[PDB]
Amino acid sequence: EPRPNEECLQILGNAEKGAKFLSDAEIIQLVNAKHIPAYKLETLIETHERGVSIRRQLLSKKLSEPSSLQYLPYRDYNYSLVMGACCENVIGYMPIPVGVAGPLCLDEKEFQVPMATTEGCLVASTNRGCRAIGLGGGASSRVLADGMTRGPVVRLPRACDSAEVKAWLETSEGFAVIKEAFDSTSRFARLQKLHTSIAGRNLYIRFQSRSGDAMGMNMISKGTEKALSKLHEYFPEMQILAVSGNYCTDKKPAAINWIEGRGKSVVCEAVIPAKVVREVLKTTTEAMIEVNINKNLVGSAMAGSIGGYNAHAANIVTAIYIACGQDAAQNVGSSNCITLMEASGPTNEDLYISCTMPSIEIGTVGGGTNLLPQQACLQMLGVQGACKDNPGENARQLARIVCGTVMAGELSLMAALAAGH
Amino acid sequence: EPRPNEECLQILGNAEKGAKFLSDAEIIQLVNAKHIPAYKLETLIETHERGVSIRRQLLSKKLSEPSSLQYLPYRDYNYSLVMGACCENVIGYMPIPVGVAGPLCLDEKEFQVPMATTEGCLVASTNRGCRAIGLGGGASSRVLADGMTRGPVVRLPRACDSAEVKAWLETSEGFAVIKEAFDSTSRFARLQKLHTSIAGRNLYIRFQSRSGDAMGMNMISKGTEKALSKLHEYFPEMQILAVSGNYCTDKKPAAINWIEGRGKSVVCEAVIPAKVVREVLKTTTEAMIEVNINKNLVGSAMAGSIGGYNAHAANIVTAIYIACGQDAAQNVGSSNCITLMEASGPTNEDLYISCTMPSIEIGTVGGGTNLLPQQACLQMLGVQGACKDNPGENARQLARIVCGTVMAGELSLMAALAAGH
Amino acid sequence: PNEECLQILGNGAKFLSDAEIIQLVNAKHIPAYKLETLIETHERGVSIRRQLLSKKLSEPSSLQYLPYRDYNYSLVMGACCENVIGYMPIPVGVAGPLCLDEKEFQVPMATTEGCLVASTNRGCRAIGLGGGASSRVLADGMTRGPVVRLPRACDSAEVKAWLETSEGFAVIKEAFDSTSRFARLQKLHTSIAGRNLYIRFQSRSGDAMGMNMISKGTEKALSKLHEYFPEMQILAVSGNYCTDKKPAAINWIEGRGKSVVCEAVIPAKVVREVLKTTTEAMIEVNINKNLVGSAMAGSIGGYNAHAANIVTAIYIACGQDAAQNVGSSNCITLMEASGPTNEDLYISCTMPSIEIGTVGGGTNLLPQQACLQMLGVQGACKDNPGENARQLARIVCGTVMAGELSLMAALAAG
Amino acid sequence: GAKFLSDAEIIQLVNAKHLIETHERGVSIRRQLLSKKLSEPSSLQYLPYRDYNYSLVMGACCENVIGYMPIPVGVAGPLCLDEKEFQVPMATTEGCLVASTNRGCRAIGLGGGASSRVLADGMTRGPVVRLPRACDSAEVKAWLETSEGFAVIKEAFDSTSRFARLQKLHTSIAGRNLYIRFQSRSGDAMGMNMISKGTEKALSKLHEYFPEMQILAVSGNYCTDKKPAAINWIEGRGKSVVCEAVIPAKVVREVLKTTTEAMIEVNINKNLVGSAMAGSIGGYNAHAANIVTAIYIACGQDAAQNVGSSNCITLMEASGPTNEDLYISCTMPSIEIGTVGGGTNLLPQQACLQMLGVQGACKDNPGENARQLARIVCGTVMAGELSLMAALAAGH
Ligand SMILES: CC(C)n1c(C(=O)NCc2ccc(F)cc2)nc(-c2ccc(F)cc2)c1CC[C@@H](O)C[C@@H](O)CC(=O)O
Ligand SMILES: CC(C)n1c(C(=O)NCc2ccc(F)cc2)nc(-c2ccc(F)cc2)c1CC[C@@H](O)C[C@@H](O)CC(=O)O
Ligand SMILES: CC(C)n1c(C(=O)NCc2ccc(F)cc2)nc(-c2ccc(F)cc2)c1CC[C@@H](O)C[C@@H](O)CC(=O)O
Ligand SMILES: CC(C)n1c(C(=O)NCc2ccc(F)cc2)nc(-c2ccc(F)cc2)c1CC[C@@H](O)C[C@@H](O)CC(=O)O
Repeated sequence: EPRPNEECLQILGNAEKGAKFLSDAEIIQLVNAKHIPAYKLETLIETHERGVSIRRQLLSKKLSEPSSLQYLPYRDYNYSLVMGACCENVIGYMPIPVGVAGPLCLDEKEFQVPMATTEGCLVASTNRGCRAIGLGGGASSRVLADGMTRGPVVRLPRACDSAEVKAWLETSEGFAVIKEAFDSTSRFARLQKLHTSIAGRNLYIRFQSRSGDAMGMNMISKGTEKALSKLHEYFPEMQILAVSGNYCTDKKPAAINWIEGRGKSVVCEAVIPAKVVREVLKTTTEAMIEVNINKNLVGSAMAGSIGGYNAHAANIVTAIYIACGQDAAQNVGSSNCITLMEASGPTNEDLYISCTMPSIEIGTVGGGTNLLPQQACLQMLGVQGACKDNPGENARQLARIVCGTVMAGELSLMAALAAGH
Repeated sequence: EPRPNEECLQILGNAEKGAKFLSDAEIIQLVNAKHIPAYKLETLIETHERGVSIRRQLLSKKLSEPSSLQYLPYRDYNYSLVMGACCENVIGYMPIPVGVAGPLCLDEKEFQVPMATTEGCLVASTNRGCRAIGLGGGASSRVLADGMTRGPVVRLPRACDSAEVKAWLETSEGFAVIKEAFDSTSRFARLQKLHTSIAGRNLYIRFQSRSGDAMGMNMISKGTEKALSKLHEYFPEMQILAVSGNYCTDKKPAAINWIEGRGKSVVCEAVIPAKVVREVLKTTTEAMIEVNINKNLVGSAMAGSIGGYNAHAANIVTAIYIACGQDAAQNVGSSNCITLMEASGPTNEDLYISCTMPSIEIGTVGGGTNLLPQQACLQMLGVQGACKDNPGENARQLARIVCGTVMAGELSLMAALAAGH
Repeated sequence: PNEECLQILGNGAKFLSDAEIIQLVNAKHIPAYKLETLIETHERGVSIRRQLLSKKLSEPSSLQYLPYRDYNYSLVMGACCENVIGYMPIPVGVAGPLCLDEKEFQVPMATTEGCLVASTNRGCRAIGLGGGASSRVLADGMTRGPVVRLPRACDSAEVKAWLETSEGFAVIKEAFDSTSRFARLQKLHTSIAGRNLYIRFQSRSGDAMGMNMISKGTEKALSKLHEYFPEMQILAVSGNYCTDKKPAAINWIEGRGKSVVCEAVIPAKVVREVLKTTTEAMIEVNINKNLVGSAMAGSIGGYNAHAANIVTAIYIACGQDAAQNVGSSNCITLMEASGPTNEDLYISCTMPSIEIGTVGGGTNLLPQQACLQMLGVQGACKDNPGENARQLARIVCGTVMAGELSLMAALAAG
Repeated sequence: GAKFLSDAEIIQLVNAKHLIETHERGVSIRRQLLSKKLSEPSSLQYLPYRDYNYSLVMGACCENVIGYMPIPVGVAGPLCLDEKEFQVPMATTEGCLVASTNRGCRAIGLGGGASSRVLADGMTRGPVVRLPRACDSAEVKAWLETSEGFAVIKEAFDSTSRFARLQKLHTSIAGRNLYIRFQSRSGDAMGMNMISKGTEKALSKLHEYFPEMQILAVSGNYCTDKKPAAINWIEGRGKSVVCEAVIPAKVVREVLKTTTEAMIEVNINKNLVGSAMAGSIGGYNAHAANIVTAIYIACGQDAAQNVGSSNCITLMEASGPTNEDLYISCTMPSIEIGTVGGGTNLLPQQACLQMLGVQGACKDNPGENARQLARIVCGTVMAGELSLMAALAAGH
C-alpha cells in the first residue's frame, strides 16, 4: 500500500489530489528521499494539525529517545491563529498552570488577576498581598507616561556631520518634518520630543510614541523607518546602520529605560493599617521598613543594580505576561521597579508602601494576545483588545494592574523575609 | 434542589461519603457564607479537575463578563503534579506554542532545541542561525563556573562589629566552621569561596555552591540558614535581617551577577565561512562586525547597560525556559550576554562569533521540570532529570545549549538588521 | 603684658606682637575665633593660625615646608577657602600645540604624575601631523535636581502632569528666570519614586559653571510651585538627581554642563613614526579595552583609557572644581579604520558631561586666570555669553583625545 | 657652557634647530619660548614659578614645566577618629567647604568621636589577554584557578619587588578575551607602578604555559583605574574602609540646626532613592568627592583617582534609648592612596602628610601610614556628609 516515490510525487503534484491522498509514511518517505524539503511541509499539508503530526514523527526519529515527545501535547489546539503569526516549526504546545490572585482592590475597582507560573507559593503569596491591600482600604495608581520606543543607530562621514543632524533634529522645523513622516504610518503614531545621543560619527535617535492598546514594536518600527527615510533626503551621506542600535532599549538591561521610561510608567500605593499588617502579614510596620531599606535599597545598591530596587517584581510580571499573551522576554525591562516603605500614622505603626515601575512594556492587541486562551485571561480583567472610545485605556489599565499586583507581591514576600522561618 | 448547609456539612465530614456526595451547587453554597474557604477545595473535593471546575464557577460570577473563561482550557490536564508543588488557586492552563530550532551543532553533537513563544519569526530566525553554524563546522562551548548563590543581609550593633565578622569569615578556620555547617544540610551542598561586603553595620554575605542538576535555590537557602545559625554561635549579637538581602542577586538586574557569575557561566563560539554569511545570512562579515560593535557594544554603552551587550539573548532564554520548565522570571539575570564578532581565517573574511553568558540560572530537576510536558522538551535535549553517573551534567549541558541557541539567534537577527530588514 | 595688650586692641592688633597675641589665647583672655576680625592683614592671620595649630601637632615643625607668604589671600578669604594655613603648589606643565578647529592651543596641566604631560604632548604632535582635530558643542546646561515630597503618590503624579503642561512649565520658567540674566529654564525632566518627585532644572549660565546660579533659580521656582501645591514639602534642594560629583547614568544619557564631541584622522605613517604602532593594533586595543573591558567591569560612562588624567590636570590649572572630575571625565573613545585602504586611524572622543566655567569659583584667582589666559578663554565673553566656557570644554575634549592617542599607542606597543 | 650666554642668546640657538645649569632658569626660558606662541604673551606674568624646588619634579612628577598653581589649603579639625585627633588639610577653591567639614568634625567630637576599620587592602591591575579560541581562554581561566597555577603566577609576581604579595586572582572571559585582575599590597605606596611591574612578569610567565597567548594590553580596563566601574565597588580597590559615629540629639539640634528624624528622611530619599533614580553605581552619598579631592591635592595623591576613590554609601539610622540619636556611617570600598611616591615626594605635600602623622613609609609596619590616611579620608568624608546633609535638611 505504501507506494514508490515517483507515484507518490505525481499525486503530490496533482492539483485535485495533493498530500491529502498520501499516507503519513508516504510523505515521510518523500522527505527522507529529499524530494520534499522539511520546511515545505507547512504549505503542502492541508491541515495544520497534520503538519504538526508529521513534523513530530520526523523529529522523533532524530532523537536519542524516540518517545520523548509522548507527553508534549499537540492535538485539538487552534493552530490557525499561530501558524504564520506567532510561531514556526510547531511540534505542539506547552501548558503553564494558571492561578488567580485577588480580589486586587485598585482605583476603587476589583480585579481577579491571572498568573501563569510553575513556582510553588507565588500565587498564594501574591493573594495574601492582595488581602492586606483589600483590608487596608485599597490601592491607588497613576500612569505617569506612555510611549514605546525604537533607538536606531545611523552613521555620518564625520562627527561634525552627526552634530549637524542632531542640531537639525532639535529645531522645531526639522522635528516637524520628521514627525509628519512618522505620524503618517498609523493612526496612533504621535511622535514625542526626540531624544538623541552622539558617539563620534554615530548618532543614536530615540523615537517615542503611543501605540493605542498595542505594545507597539511593529508600529513604532514602521514609523521609524519612514522617519529615517525623510531624514536621508536632507542628509544623503547618512548611513542607516541598524533600525535598532540597542538605544531603545528592548529586552536588555539599560539605564535609559529606567530614567526616560519605556512603554507605560506607573506608580502604585497603599497604606496598610497596623491591624492588617499584624493579622494578614504576621509582622510589624517597623520590621518591614527595616528589611525594605536594607534589602531593596541598600542591598540592591551594594549589588550594583540599575532599576532592581525590589524583592521579586519579575515574578509577578512574568506570571501575568505569560497568562495574558505578552512578550515574556520583555520582563527584562518591564520588571524594573523601586519599592518604598514608610511609617505612617500617629505612632508610626501603619505601612505606607509604593511601587514605581517606569518601563512596563505591555499591550492588549497583537502578538500572543491574538490567541483565545490568552484573550480569556485578558477578559478576566476587562482589558481584552482595543478600546474604541478611549484608545490606549486597555493597555494602560493592564499596566496599572501589573504594578498593583507587583505591590501585593512585594508586601507578602517582604513580610515573610521579616518574619523568619 | 440545593439542600440546607447543615446537612451538606455532615455529608462532607463523613469519610465513607465525602465531597463526592454533593452537587456543584452545594459546594458553592458552602463557600458562599464560609465553612469552606476556597483553597481547601484542593484537598477536600473528590478529584483535582473538579476542584478547578468549582473554582472556575466561583470566579466567573465575580467577573463582569461571566463567559470570560470560555476559551481558557482546563479539562484533562495532569494536575496531580501541580497541586501543592507548582501553582495555587488553579483555574486551568495557558497553552504556549512550541517550535523546534535545529539541528544545533554544538560540541560535535546535534540538538533539536525546543522553544515556547508567541513572537512571529523568532523560531524560524533562530533556525537560520543554526543552519549558518552547522555549515560553518559547528559551535563549541565551555562552562566556566557553576554555583547558585544566596545573599543574606545581617546586622551587628556597630560597623566595627560587622568588620570583625567579615575578618573572622576570611580566616581559614572561620570559613571552615561555616563550610561544615552549610555542607551538612544536603549531599550537594559544597560551599565555595565566600564574598562579603559591608554597608556600615550591615554585612552582606554571598554563599555559593553547586547543587546537582537542580537550579538550587531551595537547597542553597537551607544551607545558608544553617550557616548563619552557626555564625550566631560565635557572634551572639548578630541579627539576621533577611535570608535574601538582594546580594544574591535573584530576579533583579545586578552588576554582581555579571562580574562574579551566578548559576552557570558559559562561553560559546563559532567561525562562519564568508560564503555561508553571504548565502544563508544575506550579508557580509565586514557588515556584521560593524553592526555588532556599534549596536551591541557602543549602543548598549550609550544606553547605560550593565550586562546587556547583545541583540536579543532574552528572546532565546525566555522561550527555552518556558518550554523546559525553568523559572521564566530568572530571564532577568540569565539573559546577561556579551556578543562579540571579528574577522577570522587566512583571507580575514570569515566571521568569528562568541556569546559569553556569566549568569545562566538553570536546572533539570525541581520546580517546573517535574511536569511531564516540560520533561518532554528536556528529553529532546537529552538533559531530563538528574545524571547519576555525573551529578550536575544535565544542567551544564542545558546551559551550553542555551548559550549556543543564543549565539544562533544573535547571528540571524544581527544579519537581518545589517541588511536593512 | 596681658591687660596692656587688651588695651592696645581697643584703639590695634597691628601694633601688637605675635607672641603676645598667642599669650592672650593660651591664657584664656580672648577666644581663638575672635582673631579673624581683630587682626587686620590676611597674611598675619594665616601666620598666627599656623603657629596656634603647630603647637597642637605631634610634630610641631610639620608646616615648615608648606608655603604661605606672598600670595593673594584677599580673593581667597570669604569666597574660596576657610581656616587657611597656606597653599599647595602643583607643578604646571604644557602640552601643545593642540591643533583644534583652525586654532592652536598651549594647554596648561597641573599634575604630579610623571610622563602625563609628555605623553599628552606626543598625542598633540600626532594630531597636528594628521591635519588637526575638529570639535562641536552638542548641548549646554548646568543642572540641579531637587527632591520634593507630597502626601501621596497620586498627588506627586498630579504635580508631574502639571509641570508637563504648557501652562505649568511657563509659570515655573518665569519664576526661575527672574533670578538671573542668563537663567533661561529649558525643558524639565522629572521622575517619581512613590510620593517623591525628583525635578531636574536645567539652564545655561553664560560663562559661569552655574551651580550657585541654578540653585538660586531652583529655589524661587520651587517657591512658585509651593503656591500651586501648598501640601508640597521641599526635602532637599539637591536630591542627587542633578547629579553633582557622584557617578550617575542621568549625566551620561541627558548630559550636564557641556556635552562635546571631538575627532581627527591620523595617517598611517604618523601612527608608525610618532606613536610606534599600527592602525590595526590601536583598533584592536580600543575595542577590547575601552569597550569590552569597560563593559566586563560594569562601567557606566567609563569607556576610555585615562580621560580623568587630562580633565583633572586642566581643571586644577584653570581654577575649575576638580571634584567635578567624577562626572566631567565621562568619555567614550572610538577608533576605526579610515582612508583608501583602511590604514589611517579615525579617532573620536565624546564627553557628554563636562562641567566647566571661566568665571567664578577658583577662576577669580590670578594664577588660575593666567592659565585661562594662555588659552584665550579667561573671564566672560561680552559679545557672545558662554563662548569662553564652551571653548574651554572643546579644549578639554581635544586634549583628552590627544591623551587617548598616546596612552593607547603605548599599550598597543607593549 | 650655558652660563656664559644670556637669555636672548640661548633662545636663538633653539630656534636654529640645535643643558642649562639651574632648574629655575630652564623654567624661565620655557616660559619665554611659550610666550611667543600665545596671542597674549603677558598672560604668564601672574603664574608664579620663582623659588620653587624643581629638583624633585623634573624627571619624576611633571614635564615641560612653566611654573606652579597655588591651591588654598584650609584645615578641618580636630577630627576625633579612633581615640586620636587629626588636623585635616584640604586644598580647595570652593567656598564654605572647609568650614562645613569643620562643623561636621565638631558634631562628631561632641558625640564621643568616630571609629573606623580597614576591611581590605590591595591595589590592582586588570590586563586583557587573547587566545585563538574561547575554548583556549577557558582553559587558561581553569588553570589560573588551580592552586598549582595560582602558585606559579604568584612566585613570578612576588619576585619583582619587596612588597609584591599577590592575593586571590579575579578573571572574566569575553569569548577569546581573558581579563585578569591582579591584586597586591604595595607597602605605603599607592602601588600602580609596582603592581604593573609584577603584572608584566606574571603575564610573561603565563605566556610560557600558553605560548599562543597574545598580551593585548597590560591595562584592559578591568582594574579599574580612573574610570567608574562596578568591579571597584563590589570587589574593592586600594583600601576598603568603614567609618561610623553616633551624634547625640542635643548636638544635632544645636550644632547642626536640624533633627535626627529629618536627617534620616533626607539621607534615605537623596543618598539612596535619588542616587538610585539617577542610575548611580557607587554614588550613594552627598559630596564625598569634595572631601576626597581636597585631601588628595593637599597630600600629594593622584587627584584623577577621585573618580573611584569617591565611591561612598552614607547611611543614617535612629539610635539610642529614646530612638532620638543619629547613627551615621560611611562605607568607601575603593580609596586609592599612598604616603610614599608620586606627589608625596614633594616637600609641601609632605608638610600636609606630616600634620596627619602619616608621611613616608611606616618602618615598624609597612603600609600602616597609607592605611591610616585612608581611615582619615573616610572619617573626614563622614564629617562632610553630616554638615551638608544637615544644611540641606534645614532648608538652605
Ligand atoms: C514569593 C514566594 C514564592 N516566596 C516566599 C513567600 O512569599 N512566602 C510567604 C508565603 C508563602 C505562601 C503563602 F500562601 C503566603 C505567604 N518566600 C520565599 C523565599 C524566601 C527566602 C528563601 F530563602 C526562599 C524562599 C519565596 C520565593 C521567592 C523567590 O522566587 C524570589 C526571591 O528569591 C527574590 C529575593 O527576595 O531575593
Ligand atoms: C527575532 C525576530 C522575530 N526578528 C527579526 C528577524 O530575525 N528577522 C530575520 C528573519 C526572520 C525570519 C526568518 F525565517 C529568518 C530571518 N527581525 C526583527 C525586527 C528587527 C527590527 C525591527 F525594527 C523589528 C523587528 C525581529 C524582532 C526583534 C525583537 O524581538 C528584538 C529586538 O527588538 C531587539 C533589538 O535589536 O533591539
Ligand atoms: C599617561 C602616562 C602617565 N602613562 C603612560 C604613557 O603615556 N607612556 C608613554 C609615553 C610617556 C612619555 C612620553 F614622553 C611619551 C609617551 N603609560 C602608562 C602606563 C600604562 C599602563 C601601565 F601598566 C603602566 C603605565 C601611564 C600611566 C597611566 C595611568 O595613569 C592610567 C591608566 O592606569 C589607565 C588605564 O589604562 O587603565
Ligand atoms: C559643602 C558646602 C560648600 N555646601 C554647603 C554647606 O555645607 N553649607 C552648610 C555650612 C556652610 C558653612 C559653614 F561654615 C557651616 C555650614 N551647602 C551647599 C549647597 C548649596 C546649594 C545647594 F543647592 C546645595 C548645597 C554646599 C555646596 C555643595 C556642593 O559642592 C556639592 C553638592 O552639589 C552635592 C549635592 O548635595 O548634590
